[PDB]
Amino acid sequence: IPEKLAFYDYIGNNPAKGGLFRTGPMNKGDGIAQAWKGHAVFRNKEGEELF
Amino acid sequence: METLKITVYIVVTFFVLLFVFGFLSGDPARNP
Amino acid sequence: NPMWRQGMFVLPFMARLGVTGSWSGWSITGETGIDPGFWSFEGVALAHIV
Amino acid sequence: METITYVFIFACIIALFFFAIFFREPPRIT
Amino acid sequence: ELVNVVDEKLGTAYGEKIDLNNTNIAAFIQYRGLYPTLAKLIVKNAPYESVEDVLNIPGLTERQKQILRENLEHFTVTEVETALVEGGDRYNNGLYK
Amino acid sequence: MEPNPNRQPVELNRTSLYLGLLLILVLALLFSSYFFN
Amino acid sequence: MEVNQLGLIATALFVLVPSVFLIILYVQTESQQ
Amino acid sequence: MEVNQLGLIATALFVLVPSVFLIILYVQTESQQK
Amino acid sequence: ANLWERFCNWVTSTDNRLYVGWFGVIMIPTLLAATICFVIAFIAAPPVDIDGIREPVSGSLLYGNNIITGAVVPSSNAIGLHFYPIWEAASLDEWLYNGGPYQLIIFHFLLGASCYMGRQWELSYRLGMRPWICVAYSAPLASAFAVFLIYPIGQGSFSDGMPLGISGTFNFMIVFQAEHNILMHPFHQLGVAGVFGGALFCAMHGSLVTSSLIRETTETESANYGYKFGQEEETYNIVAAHGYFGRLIFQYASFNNSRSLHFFLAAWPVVGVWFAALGISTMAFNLNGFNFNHSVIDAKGNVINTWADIINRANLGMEVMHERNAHNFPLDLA
Amino acid sequence: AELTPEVLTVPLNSEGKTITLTEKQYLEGKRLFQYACASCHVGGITKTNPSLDLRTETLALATPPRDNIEGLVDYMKNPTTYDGEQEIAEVHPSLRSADIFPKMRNLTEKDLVAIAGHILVEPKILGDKWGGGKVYY
Amino acid sequence: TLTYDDIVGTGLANKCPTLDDTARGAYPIDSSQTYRIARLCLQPTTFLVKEEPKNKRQEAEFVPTKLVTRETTSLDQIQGELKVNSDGSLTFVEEDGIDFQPVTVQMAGGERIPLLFTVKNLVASTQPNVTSITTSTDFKGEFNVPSYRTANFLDPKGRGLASGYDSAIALPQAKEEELARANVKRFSLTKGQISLNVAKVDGRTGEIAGTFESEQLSDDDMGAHEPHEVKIQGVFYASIEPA
Ligand code: CLA
Ligand code: CLA
Ligand code: CLA
Ligand code: CLA
Ligand SMILES: CCCCCCCCCCCCCCCC(=O)OC[C@H](CO[C@@H]1O[C@H](CS(=O)(=O)O)[C@@H](O)[C@H](O)[C@H]1O)OC(=O)CCCCCCCCCCCCCCC
Ligand SMILES: CCCCCCCCCCCCCCCC(=O)OC[C@H](COP(=O)(O)OC[C@@H](O)CO)OC(=O)CCCCCCCCCCCCCCC
Ligand code: HEC
Ligand SMILES: CCCCCCCCCCCCO[C@@H]1O[C@H](CO)[C@@H](O[C@H]2O[C@H](CO)[C@@H](O)[C@H](O)[C@H]2O)[C@H](O)[C@H]1O
Ligand SMILES: CCCCCCCS[C@@H]1O[C@H](CO)[C@@H](O)[C@H](O)[C@H]1O
Ligand SMILES: CCCCCCCS[C@@H]1O[C@H](CO)[C@@H](O)[C@H](O)[C@H]1O
Ligand SMILES: CCCCCCCS[C@@H]1O[C@H](CO)[C@@H](O)[C@H](O)[C@H]1O
Ligand SMILES: O=C1C=C(Cl)C(=O)C(Cl)=C1
Ligand SMILES: O=C1C=C(Cl)C(=O)C(Cl)=C1
Ligand code: OEX
Ligand SMILES: [Ca+2]
Ligand SMILES: [Cl-]
Ligand SMILES: [Cl-]
Repeated sequence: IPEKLAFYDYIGNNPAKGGLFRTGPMNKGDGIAQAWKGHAVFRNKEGEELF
Repeated sequence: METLKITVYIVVTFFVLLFVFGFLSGDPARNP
Repeated sequence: NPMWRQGMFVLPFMARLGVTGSWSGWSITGETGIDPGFWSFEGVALAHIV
Repeated sequence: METITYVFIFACIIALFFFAIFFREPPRIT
Repeated sequence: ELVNVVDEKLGTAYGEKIDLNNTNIAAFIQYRGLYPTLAKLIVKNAPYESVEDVLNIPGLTERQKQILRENLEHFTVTEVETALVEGGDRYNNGLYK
Repeated sequence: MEPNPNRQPVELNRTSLYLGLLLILVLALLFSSYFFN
Repeated sequence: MEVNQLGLIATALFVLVPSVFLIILYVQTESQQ
Repeated sequence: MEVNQLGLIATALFVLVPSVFLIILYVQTESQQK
Repeated sequence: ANLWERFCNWVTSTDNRLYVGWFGVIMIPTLLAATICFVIAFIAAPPVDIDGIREPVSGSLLYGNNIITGAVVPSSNAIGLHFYPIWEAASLDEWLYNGGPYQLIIFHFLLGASCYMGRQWELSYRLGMRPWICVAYSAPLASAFAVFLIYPIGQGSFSDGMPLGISGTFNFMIVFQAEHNILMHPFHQLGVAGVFGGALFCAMHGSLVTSSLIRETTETESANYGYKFGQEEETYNIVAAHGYFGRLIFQYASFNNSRSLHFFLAAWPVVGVWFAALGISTMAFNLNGFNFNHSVIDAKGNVINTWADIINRANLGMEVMHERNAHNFPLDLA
Repeated sequence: AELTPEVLTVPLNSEGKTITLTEKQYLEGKRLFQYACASCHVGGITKTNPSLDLRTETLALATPPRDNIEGLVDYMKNPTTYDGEQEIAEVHPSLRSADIFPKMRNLTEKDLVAIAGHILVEPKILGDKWGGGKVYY
Repeated sequence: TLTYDDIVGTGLANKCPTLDDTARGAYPIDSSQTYRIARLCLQPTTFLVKEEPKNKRQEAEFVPTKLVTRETTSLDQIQGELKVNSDGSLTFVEEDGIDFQPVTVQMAGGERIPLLFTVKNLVASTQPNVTSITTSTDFKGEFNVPSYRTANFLDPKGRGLASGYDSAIALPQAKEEELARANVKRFSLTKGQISLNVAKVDGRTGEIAGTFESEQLSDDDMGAHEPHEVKIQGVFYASIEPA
């Protein structure tokens, strides 16, 4: 999966998440993105995948 | 760079000629 | 870290219509060592000032 | 912000030159 | 972790004697008969495992070996330090008067 | 240069000054918290 | 409090620029004959 | 560059306060009856 | 009429708000080129390897300078006196690294400023004036030639020309003192007498004329309203001014003749600044200030220091520190 | 302080014989040192080789010893490297090379002695300033 | 035949000698004679700098650069022993010469990369059984890359390794730990590698020429920042002589 595709699937790039007086670039909020950590898969003790 | 050089050479030559011909065009007689 | 993460407002309008390179050698698609000619981002800015 | 401040003040000075020369109060003989 | 290796070298015998592996060549002027002929040979044939190895420089005359023996008390050897021997600095270290 | 006949004097009376300063100062008192954030 | 540093200059110009505009207009009104 | 943050407001008021003082005096001079 | 005649009449017209003239045909493009390059460089130019040792010095505002530290940095010592136009560089990137803008600016400036001087002659001729205002201007102009052209020629490099910046000027002055003892040079001393004296006589003349304005105004209005532009009568009583000045010093110390007075006002600073320019232009060939280092010796031979020896100690501190990575051999011979 | 006979007494040879210079000799030596030597040795240093100076302790450790009149006079006739291994008249002014160093052509034995006495006396006056360079100016 | 006055200012002085397109011969090696390189010349034509990416999963690439220090880049007058090894390979052992050039190249966007382009102390060997040098002969070897500045170099605040201040004297009471990397100068010494591909051989004259690729680290500013990897490509010339 391209990092660029994964990065679009992230709410910090959603333009409906801002604030009227939270000024400047998006990088000023969550930071300057460096790398995809990879896809997180959660599981319980029974081994079922959870979402 | 070659084009810049030729351009500047043309520009400079133009103004220097204006200067030389200007002072030849009866400059002593251009006084009050 | 594309332009829209960086608070860039006029850069995308230059890019939208074909100005994608800098005189310093970069392009917004991540290329290096491009010759944009006069109509780089800097040339656009200078033309508007003049 | 400091570069903007320096260039702004400089630019205001050049504009003042333009008004001081071309929009001066004209000298009038009396 | 960050250490000035030249200041560190001053805490070894390099700070007390002529180090045959590191010291700039003008230091050999401090003693009779060493400069410039032996001084050149010493720097050219460095480094030395021990001071007495300086006696084994090929081509030394019998008198030269004798003079070196008289001055071993003024010599030392330490590990070669890159910062003191690069740049040709053993022949000219940028210090004059 | 011939005088422009379209020129007009401009006026602001003292009440308008007080009203304007009130508007400005109260807008500042209101918006300053959001500028400091 | 970690306030925005530009808040001070923003507030100062917000007050001063329109206030001086009104003062300029008021004073030149008073000085008219 | 780590400049003093008050440098900006200091410079801005330094320019604006005396400039506006002069502009007030000039404009009300022009508006006096001629 | 033909167009060459109409254009030539426009060029030499005494009715243009700013006089153009034939010197102006050269002055205007060269000063515009110099001015535009200077402003762009002062704001945005990258660091420049002034001393040719791959140690680039930052001059521009965007690369960390303020108004006081910023400069257009002189061209590289590796260039020396070689002509370095833009089209000599492989790229603008190379040109900027090596100090190209500096050469572009100073050569256009010096040409434009020399034409400024001719333009002053030209308009005075067209207006029917006497001609020598341009001679007064030759003093600052000569000084600019000294620090931007002559001194580099003598030393072999435009990297030793005066930098185009406030702190860079001070660097030039301090290195100059280390290498030439300019304070101890009589031509610089004449320079100081010129500008100290020029400032003194400026204040003096201003105060004496102002002291003797004829009363034409009331107590509230500015006294300047007492003079109308173009009036035939002189606006002050020079007999009263000199009756004051002759008693301040003694009777004969005064310039009673306004023409002699105003000639002196022109001549004193202009002559002093001529010598200042000649100081720089001759120290350019290393004929340096007086050297009295160890001049005073006691009966045994001990050196007895004077204030000259203290100056020498300060000069030494400048000398050993300047361009700290540039010298490999013991003598700084240029 | 004065330039006394004691100050003007300098070693003649390596065996400890001294010689007492006249004030005239010292002045002549200083003049001749300026005439023929100071362009490289001003103040006791050596501009073309700063590693070697004219300090008396440096001269004492040269080979053969140069910290005396005869040693210095021999040097001005036939100069050598500091270790005595090589004769350097071809690049150092000397009576032996006066054809190529013409300022040596008219030096008498007395002149060489006077120059030597200057080199030995000056550190007795100036101390560490002689051969110290600009640090000591 | 050219003289200095034919050449000065043309840029030719920064170019290595070349061999004709007819130079496709073979230089015989006699295993009982000793050999030397009388002259080795390396002329760089391309400087590439490896980009440093934020995520280490993507493989970094070498990008083009712009040379800003003019025609000052070539190594020349390099000489050294040319050994015949028992397996028939040849080993060049560099002894002396103009074997380094400081070079500054600029990346897109303006970042300047200084490096000490060098083959100091090169030892480079061919394949086994080189009975003659041909256009199939190659040299591979390693060399040393010492600090771009040497030990006396003083930074703009007067700090250095073998000279200079040992602290930031303009900040007399600041805490020292945060400034240690800038205050404490360190002398780098690293390895580079080079390949020489012989493309032309004049069998009669002992001259050869070809292309090279070398990799080495750039200036680390006496330990102040991490260096970059640089790849240098160009042409080379060498003359071989009986010694
Ligand atoms: C069409 C207008 C427009 C838009 C959409 C943008 C958009 C952007 N700007 Mg640009 N900019 C603009 C015009 C614009 N700009 C102009 C005209 C200037 C010169 C001042 C600038 C100078 C500028 C700078 C210097 C910077 C930006 C930056 C940005 C980015 C962040 C914006 C932000 O934080 O806003 C915050 C918005 C607000 C806090 C809203 C203000 C609402 C006001 C105060 C309300 C006033 C009410 C009024 C008094 C009521 C009167 C009532 C009365 C009638 C009674 C964003 C992409 C930033 C960036 O990231 O650059 C890379 C940045 O540093 N812009
Ligand atoms: C001389 C010609 C010229 C050219 C080639 C450019 C080019 C550019 N401009 Mg500049 N500009 C110019 C003059 C020019 N400008 C002038 C005179 C002004 C002052 C008004 C500006 C002010 C300006 C601003 C404020 C901005 C630019 C920007 C730009 C860039 C983006 C263009 C864009 O998106 O516009 C989009 C244009 C339109 C969407 C046109 C809308 C037209 C409406 C719909 C017309 C309706 C009227 C019509 C009569 C209806 C009937 C039509 C009929 C055919 C049926 C581009 C490099 C942008 C930029 O990147 O800045 C750095 C930007 O923000 N320009
Ligand atoms: C009055 C107009 C004028 C003048 C006199 C100059 C002069 C100069 N320019 Mg500038 N320039 C100008 C306008 C001018 N410029 C304009 C409008 C632009 C924007 C296009 C530029 C952009 C520009 C750039 C980008 C550069 C220059 C550079 C230069 C310098 C070298 C030029 C050269 O080598 O030509 C040489 C010309 C010739 C050899 C032929 C000239 C023909 C005459 C007849 C030759 C005989 C004249 C003789 C020597 C003296 C006659 C004097 C008279 C009294 C008789 C020189 C200082 C370069 C520079 O500054 O390098 C440091 C440089 O890089 N100029
Ligand atoms: C009280 C102490 C003192 C005083 C009074 C002086 C006085 C002077 N010094 Mg000295 N100096 C001093 C201490 C002092 N110095 C010390 C301590 C040092 C060692 C650190 C020096 C080392 C020193 C050096 C190295 C130099 C001086 C020079 C001078 C002269 C400088 C003024 C000048 O050049 O006018 C001349 C006028 C000009 C240079 C102006 C040229 C203007 C051009 C033609 C036009 C400019 C137009 C501009 C760009 C745009 C205008 C804007 C507008 C159009 C909008 C002046 C005589 C300088 C000198 O003699 O120059 C020849 C010089 O180079 N001094
Ligand atoms: C940056 C400045 C240059 C711009 C560069 C790009 C060129 C833009 C295109 C041309 C625009 C022209 C605008 C000029 C307006 C003007 O000045 O008019 C003033 C008058 C009015 O024109 C008069 O105009 C009359 C007709 S009318 O008024 O136009 O209708 C006419 O009859 C009369 O003869 C004529 O003199 O023109 C003149 O006085 C003669 C020309 C003077 C030119 C001076 C340039 C000086 C530069 C020197 C270097 C300074 C360095 C920087 C210092 C900060
Ligand atoms: C980026 C460039 C920025 C440029 C700077 C622009 C500066 C311009 C600022 C304009 C300010 C104008 C102010 C005019 C103020 C003013 O002049 O008012 C008085 C004015 C009276 O007008 P008249 O027609 O009587 O004319 C009299 C003349 O002397 C006026 O010029 O009425 C208006 O202007 C209509 C607007 C109503 C204004 C409402 C006042 C609000 C009451 C108080 C509200 C606060 C308290 C609320 C408590 C909850
Ligand atoms: C420059 C051209 C010189 C002039 C003129 C003179 N000397 Fe010199 N001197 C010079 C050099 C380069 C050296 C070192 C040579 C070497 O390789 O050893 C010297 C050395 C001396 C010495 C020996 C110093 C010592 O042993 O410590 C002496 C005594 C000396 N020089 C004396 C001397 C005299 C008397 C001169 C004028 C007559 C003179 N020198 C001229 C360079 C130059
Ligand atoms: C940083 C903030 C800056 C904000 C700047 C705001 C600037 C405002 C400029 C206002 C200009 C006022 O414009 C001014 O108007 C007055 C009338 O009103 C004119 O005055 C004119 O009319 C009056 C009244 O009939 C006559 O007495 C007078 O003789 C005549 O000249 C002035 O000639 C003009 O200078
Ligand atoms: C305001 C100064 C104008 C400077 C002009 C520089 C022209 S530069 C020129 O521009 C062309 C684009 O039109 C390119 O195709 C070309 O590669 C480039 O060399
Ligand atoms: C007001 C004068 C400003 C002049 C600036 C003109 C830049 S011109 C610009 O330069 C780039 C860098 O090499 C090139 O890539 C490009 O081809 C060229 O057009
Ligand atoms: C008309 C004014 C244009 C002035 C700017 C010209 C330089 S262009 C400038 O160069 C920098 C360093 O190379 C880059 O970091 C930057 O992205 C680029 O915009
Ligand atoms: O003697 C004088 C000197 C000066 Cl500086 C004057 O201004 C006057 Cl008015 C008379
Ligand atoms: O002695 C003088 C000193 C100076 Cl600065 C002068 O200008 C004149 Cl004119 C005579
Ligand atoms: O460049 Mn500027 O200053 Ca005239 O001396 Mn040499 O060179 Mn560098 O040192 Mn000192
Ligand atoms: Ca091959
Ligand atoms: Cl300096
Ligand atoms: Cl040097």
